[PDB]
Amino acid sequence: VYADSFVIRGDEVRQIAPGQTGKIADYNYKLPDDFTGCVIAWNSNNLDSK
Amino acid sequence: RFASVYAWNRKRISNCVADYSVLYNSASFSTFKCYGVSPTKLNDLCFTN
Repeated sequence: VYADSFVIRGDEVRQIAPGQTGKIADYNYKLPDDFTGCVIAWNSNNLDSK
Repeated sequence: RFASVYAWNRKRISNCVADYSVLYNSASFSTFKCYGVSPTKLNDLCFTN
């Protein structure tokens, strides 16, 4: 199992999916079209926002 | 000025080149849902009317 963890914007979690595009999906994190796994995302606007 | 939904305004763009990548790269948009075409391939594709 490989767990890749990062932080992105609220309207950018939809970019973490095979085939999606945008700055995250073009320059930072690309997901293969045959990706088998899970994409867990949760709001954390109480610990990483000062 | 943007006309309301009941009177949506339509423009006929024709006979000019248009870099769809400038719209495709801007972060000002939230939903970019393309039906029948792929936004990446919108560049090389030459459409009519």
